[PDB]
Amino acid sequence: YDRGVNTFSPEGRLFQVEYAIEAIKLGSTAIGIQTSEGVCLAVEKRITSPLMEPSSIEKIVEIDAHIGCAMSGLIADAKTLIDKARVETQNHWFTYNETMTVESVTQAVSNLALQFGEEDSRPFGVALLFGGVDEKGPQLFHMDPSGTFVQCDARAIGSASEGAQSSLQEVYHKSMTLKEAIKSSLIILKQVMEEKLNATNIELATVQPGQNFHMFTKEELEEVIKDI
Amino acid sequence: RFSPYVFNGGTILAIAGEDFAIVASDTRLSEGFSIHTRDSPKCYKLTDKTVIGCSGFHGDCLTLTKIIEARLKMYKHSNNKAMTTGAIAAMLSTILYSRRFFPYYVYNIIGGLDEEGKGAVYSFDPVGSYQRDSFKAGGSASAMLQPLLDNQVGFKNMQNVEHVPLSLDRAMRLVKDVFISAAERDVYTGDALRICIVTKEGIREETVSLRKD
Amino acid sequence: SIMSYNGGAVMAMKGKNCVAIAADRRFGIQAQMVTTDFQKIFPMGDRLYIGLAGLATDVQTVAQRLKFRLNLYELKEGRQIKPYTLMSMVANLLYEKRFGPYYTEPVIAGLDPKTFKPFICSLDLIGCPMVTDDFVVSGTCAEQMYGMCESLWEPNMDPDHLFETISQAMLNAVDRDAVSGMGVIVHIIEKDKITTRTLKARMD
Amino acid sequence: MEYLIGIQGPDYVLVASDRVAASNIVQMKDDHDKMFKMSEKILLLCVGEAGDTVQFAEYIQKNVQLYKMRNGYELSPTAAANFTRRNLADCLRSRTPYHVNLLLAGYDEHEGPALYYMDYLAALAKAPFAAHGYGAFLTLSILDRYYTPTISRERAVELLRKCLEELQKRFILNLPTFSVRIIDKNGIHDLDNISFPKQ
Amino acid sequence: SYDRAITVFSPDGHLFQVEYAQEAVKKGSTAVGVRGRDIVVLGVEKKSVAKLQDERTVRKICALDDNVCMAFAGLTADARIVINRARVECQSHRLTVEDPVTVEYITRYIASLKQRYTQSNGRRPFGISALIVGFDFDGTPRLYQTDPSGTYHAWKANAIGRGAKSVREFLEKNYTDEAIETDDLTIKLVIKALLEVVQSGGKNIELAVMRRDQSLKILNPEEIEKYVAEIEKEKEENE
Amino acid sequence: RYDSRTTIFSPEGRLYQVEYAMEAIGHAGTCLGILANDGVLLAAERRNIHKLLDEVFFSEKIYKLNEDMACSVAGITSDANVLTNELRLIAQRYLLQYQEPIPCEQLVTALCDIKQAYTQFGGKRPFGVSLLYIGWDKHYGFQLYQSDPSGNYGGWKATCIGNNSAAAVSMLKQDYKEGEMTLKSALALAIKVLNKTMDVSKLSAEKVEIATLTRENGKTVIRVLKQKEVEQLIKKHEEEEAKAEREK
Amino acid sequence: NQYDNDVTVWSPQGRIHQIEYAMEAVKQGSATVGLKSKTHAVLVALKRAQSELAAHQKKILHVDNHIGISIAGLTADARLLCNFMRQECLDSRFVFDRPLPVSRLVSLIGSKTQIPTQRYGRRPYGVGLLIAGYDDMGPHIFQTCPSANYFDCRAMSIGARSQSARTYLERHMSEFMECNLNELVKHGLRALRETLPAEQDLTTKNVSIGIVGKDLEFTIYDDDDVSPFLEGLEERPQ
Amino acid sequence: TTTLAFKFRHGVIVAADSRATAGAYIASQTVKKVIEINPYLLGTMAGGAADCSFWERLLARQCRIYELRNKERISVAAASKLLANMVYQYKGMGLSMGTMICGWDKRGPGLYYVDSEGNRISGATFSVGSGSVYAYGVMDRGYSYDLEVEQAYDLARRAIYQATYRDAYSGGAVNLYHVREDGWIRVSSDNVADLHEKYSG
Repeated sequence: YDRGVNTFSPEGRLFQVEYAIEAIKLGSTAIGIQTSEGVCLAVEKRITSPLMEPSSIEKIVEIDAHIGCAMSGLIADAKTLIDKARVETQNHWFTYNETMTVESVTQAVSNLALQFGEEDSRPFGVALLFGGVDEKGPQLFHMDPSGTFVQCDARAIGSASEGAQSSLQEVYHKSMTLKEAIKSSLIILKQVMEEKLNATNIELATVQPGQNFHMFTKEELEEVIKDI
Repeated sequence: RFSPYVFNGGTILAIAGEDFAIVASDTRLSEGFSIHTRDSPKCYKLTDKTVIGCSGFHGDCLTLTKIIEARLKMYKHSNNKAMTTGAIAAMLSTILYSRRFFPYYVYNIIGGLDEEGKGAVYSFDPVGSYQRDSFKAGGSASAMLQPLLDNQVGFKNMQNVEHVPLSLDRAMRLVKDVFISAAERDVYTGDALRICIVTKEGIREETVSLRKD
Repeated sequence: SIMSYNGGAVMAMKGKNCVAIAADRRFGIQAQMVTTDFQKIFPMGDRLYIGLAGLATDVQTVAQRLKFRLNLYELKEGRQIKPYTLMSMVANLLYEKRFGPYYTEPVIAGLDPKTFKPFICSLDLIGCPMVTDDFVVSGTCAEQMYGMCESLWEPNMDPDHLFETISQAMLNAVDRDAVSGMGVIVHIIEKDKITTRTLKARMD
Repeated sequence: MEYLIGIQGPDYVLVASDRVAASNIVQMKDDHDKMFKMSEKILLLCVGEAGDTVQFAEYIQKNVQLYKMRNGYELSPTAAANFTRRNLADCLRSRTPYHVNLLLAGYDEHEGPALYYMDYLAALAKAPFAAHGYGAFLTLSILDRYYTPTISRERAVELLRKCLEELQKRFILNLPTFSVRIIDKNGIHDLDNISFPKQ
Repeated sequence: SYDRAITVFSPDGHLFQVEYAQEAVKKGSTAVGVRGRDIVVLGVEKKSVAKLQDERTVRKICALDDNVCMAFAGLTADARIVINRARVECQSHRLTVEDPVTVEYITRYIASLKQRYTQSNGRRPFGISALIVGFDFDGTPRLYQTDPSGTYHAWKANAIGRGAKSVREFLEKNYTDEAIETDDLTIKLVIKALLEVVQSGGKNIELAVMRRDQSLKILNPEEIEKYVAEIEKEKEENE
Repeated sequence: RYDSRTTIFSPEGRLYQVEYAMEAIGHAGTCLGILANDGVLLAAERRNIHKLLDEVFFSEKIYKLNEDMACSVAGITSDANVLTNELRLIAQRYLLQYQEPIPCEQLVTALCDIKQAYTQFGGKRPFGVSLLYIGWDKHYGFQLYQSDPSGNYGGWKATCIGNNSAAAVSMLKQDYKEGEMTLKSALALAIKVLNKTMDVSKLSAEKVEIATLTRENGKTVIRVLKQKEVEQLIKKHEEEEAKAEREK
Repeated sequence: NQYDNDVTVWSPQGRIHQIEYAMEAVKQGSATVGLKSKTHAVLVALKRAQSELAAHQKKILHVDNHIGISIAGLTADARLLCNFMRQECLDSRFVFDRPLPVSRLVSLIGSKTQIPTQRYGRRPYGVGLLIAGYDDMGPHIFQTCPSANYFDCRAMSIGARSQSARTYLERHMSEFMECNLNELVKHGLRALRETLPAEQDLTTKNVSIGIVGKDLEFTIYDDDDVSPFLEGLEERPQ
Repeated sequence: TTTLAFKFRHGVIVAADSRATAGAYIASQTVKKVIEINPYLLGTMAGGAADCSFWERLLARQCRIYELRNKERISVAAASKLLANMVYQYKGMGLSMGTMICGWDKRGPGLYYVDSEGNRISGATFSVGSGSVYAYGVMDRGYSYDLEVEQAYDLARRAIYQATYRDAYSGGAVNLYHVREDGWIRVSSDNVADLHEKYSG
């Protein structure tokens, strides 16, 4: 009874979506931290080849001009979720002349991830981190293949997910600043990855209230790493 | 043969204040050369900061009011907040265009407060184009009210007169004077005057009688 | 009318052991000609032709749709088509557009594939078959073509006099018409051979 | 309203059109092009409604190029011309009829040069010369007067210049400039533009 | 154990039927491709004519539009559907939007068409991998690649087919950060890369280049034999 | 195992249902086409020639399809009649569209895209039919093509069928000609190849079939040549055996 | 064990096991308690944290101005029934211009959940809805189940270890009809504190209380306004 | 209603009036007839209020998704083509739309003209509206490709004033935008009665 999305267990449960949570584990790590000054975000690349072009590997995509994103797990299912998440923020501005809030973005995203066998296919294999600054300030959210949606203050997913969480709960507090949280985030990264941390293994993305631009760092990232 | 449209009359007035908004209308419902009732106001409290007025064909006014009130609830449980004044005017333009080739025979004016606490008046057409104005007058007596408010509110065609902003008490007596002069020459206007005042403390109402002929 | 938009005239005539068919050459809009080489007679197998007249769109359209169905018929069956069978095929094609009809009137002329027996018929714009024994005509100048064929036709005619009768019938009737002319081509077929001749007509 | 011309030679096709994009009194554009390179030996001229000219002729333009890329070789001018007639007649008894007038100009390696005429009711023709518009009336009898089936490409340009001066004289519309192409065994060559000092 | 379905997961989160489609790519002939300064180049190996057939119907290199190429692997049947479909999209894009088609746009169409073709049951996925090379998007040379899972991706030098691991390891020690100008030098890089063929017969290489402005230029087995001669001229310095 | 529907793939990794269909054609008839300048030919074999049949059609393996093309057939007869009625219906759709005959390659790819499409959509068998192609066009002249159950194809100059007559391909290379490819030089090659592969000796005329296609005055006649002139073609080859033993 | 695969397959004992397994998904979720007086119906739920610093998952959600529901079970079937719930509430406002009677809305749910418990191709809805409402005849407390049965009741507790909450409700149900909201709410949240392990306490950050009244619209209080309700309480007798 | 647009060496000039009527009744005098599509594109309003308002807002909905999917701005010829295909599907049903598309491109300036009938043409100078024919003559008498920036501001401001003088359906204020290489910039907005004291004096 463990090969069907249309079949329960004697105890609970699935037994199909539980296997979809396991598909996240073989991804790459990603850390996002919510701070009152804004939301920073970090990820690991895992570049395989030197001939492999680096900017064709995306981990941070721009959903909107005040909302970033992060992903892990299956790359093939991720590009489907990013597509409508750009469209649903665009349909909302067309009919309301306003920016869709960061919480209500994922409401539209979770409404299709819970449609895998509930029409009249398989569940997805990708967890997502959504950071953005809406009218309620900076926000940071998190979802899963099971459509379970929640708000987090600082979250780390992918591979090395549980090992990051124990060290990440140690140093977080409410009165952080943005420039403190950036250098606090990649102390965790060089302790959980196996290669030496340089300017080519990672990439950053921030968002601020008055600086809704710049969900990327372009070789100012070299300044942060050299002062670790 | 069957014809689907008829004219019912009505007159709607809105004035955007500095920190307020006043929406006024008559309560006479007529058709042809008969009076259906003398008590049918055109004011509709959408939210605690937004009042809409609907003139024209009365069957479309009852339909379009209930569609907007449904979508207010559909916005809220999807977003955990209420709509703004400008969000309703953006939503209404898509609803009016959605029946482009069978149009609503409704003239619409939305007045209320913005997110800064100031007045805002949006005027409409039966197909769905809009703009933000300071004062508009829609309905059957629309031509009898726009030139007078250009003199008093807009200070047009005046010389050696300072531009003092309109206070709340001065705006009340300007509304009470234009409907007395309009009910004399227009036949689709009279029998009452419902006035709604939208401020930061809620929505007040006030009724002034007119001539009953 | 719609039939009078481009003009045309198609005549067929039955002989003793042979059959002849003729048409005009003028192509043009209502009063302005365009060219003098517009084909209106199409071969559908050996010793069996078809002529079309009416709106110039439906002339080129039906002649391609009928060719579409003929080649699929002559491959499922190794035989050729009988002249009665083609008349039932065309009447099916016109009746499918009962309320969207093609604006043409076909004329079918040919011999039997086994014997020497000739066959002539004509159809309406919705597919009413009509077989005769002397002649069939179609086009805009129809009434002039009845006046020539009722007086000149003889029952049993050699291919010499049959050519001379259909020549004088086409020349004297189309010259009375205004929107038809600019050359007449004549096909005369028999058991042994097929003869095609063009006539010296008025080019005005 | 606008003008086309179709002078056919023994080994060449001489075509020309006008360059006017007027709007009901005014002349908004005086360098408009009505010439569509379908392939390396086939042109396309289109005269008709406002939107029906661009929408249909580009549907043919981006469908002959599909045949070139998929089969490795090029359509003949006869088969390309007899495909355009198929699309009007199929889309004639429907809610969206296309109201355009065409003439096709192509060269073949086996058949030589060719010209085809097209009505707005999808009627093909094979003409030694053709024209369209209101100016087709005043000019084709001049071209009917001096035409020779064995004519050089230099006399055809001179015959084209005779054909356009009477359109400058007794035709009410302005029509100042006229772009000219030529098609031969080498391809489409662009001749010089034709303009008129009137007085 | 459990695979036999494209919708089921493993107990450790895998799609084995998707992973088995990549195993069918490794039965194909190798094809490499690099980008350069102006001239892009791609070559294929393992022609192996069989003495009694015409060789113009076994072609592995085709053009989708006037300024984009294609090289593939896998099985020949599934490539013909993807090629014929991509010719329609790179032509219907030009009709809806009057620009020429960028090299990035056509690879997202091939990947997304292979994406939805993996999701539904009773639809066997494509067992091909493709190389899209085009210096089309405003004078900029690019090359991408595909995958049977449906992931379009960009490299700077690529190898596929039966023996891609040796060639991709070869090019990492060979593709200089010094950009290969004097583009016959860049063509000689591919012939040196294709020199590590499965048998290296010399006359089984079909290199096709593009100078980013003209059309496709299929090389003849006399110009390519001249480039094979100068590769042996540089090999004389070992003694 | 992995002998389910055509979906799925096997591990390591291939398609077992396609391989089962491509081996089924070896236990079928025998067809071959040969090289020819200014012509092309086909040759087939009459199976089960029992004396209580009529043969009212007098053409069983060969189906003339457009006007200047025909085809052989090899495989499941239930799927054979589906493809030939489909393939004739392709060529008339092209002719209605352009008023020009189909140029002998994209007719083949039109079928091969249909034959492929039953290998990816479930749940269907693939077509268990391979067949040949002969034809003439404006661009390349006389041509030969070889269909497969997988939808793969390929041009040829001489080819045949497998496990029945796969040894004939070795004979076609050993007795190969190039240039000297007249029709009479090729018909003598055809009766020699069918002599060894058809294991019944002395090659009675009622067991074979020969169809040709030439180019005459721009008409491209198609000949299914009758049994009377098969006789004088066989006895010519029987005479050449008695002439060849003079070296012994 | 071969009968334990589909919803369609009956058993030789006459019990479909797939419906019997969807009851087990209700016991995975946390406990929640609903009750009512003559005038006021209050349902109280219990939040559960995911991590040490993520937000707690919400349980009580607003539906209409006179209807609010709780939740226990799958979150996939939760919002799927909510979107069906909100659509039916505004159709009676648009057509009849009246609010729905609460007793006939739940009959639409039992017709909704009956089809995927009989036809093959869709699992039953694993869900534990508690419903409070106001028709013209006073308050109501309803529960549902994945066997598509709906039970009218005056007090109910469902979820994890909710049997100990039921024992508190049975020996205090005589007191519920008369007392008002200052103790009726804290009659209810004295029942939640037996569904807890005996070492931690019901804090302000892990509980939600929703009140709908005869003259009161349905209002959700959480994490800031629970402090006027948690005042005036005794501890557990440890 | 009177709009015009012309391109020159230093970009594109856009100008329009602000009067919208209803039969013989003037509705307003402050109608913004130049719709700001993007920070790098501009669109006009000429014929039909909601028809030019809806479909250009739908075009602005489409150009943003094209920027996100391809990490690059849309070209000027692309956006005018997408607008032409959306309106052509409603041909004959009774739309009215005569807008213009302006913006800088990688090829330089950009100026296209889109009708509701289906005319998509490029060009250098255009003038659309009921009083458009009064604006062609005064513009072309002073038009040059090598005009100065302050000279081009005075030419378009003059041309709207002469159009609102003769036409009855044109008046209000005179808006004026300037398309630079980086993006458009609002120049000014002047009343007609203020220009009458300036020009006649």
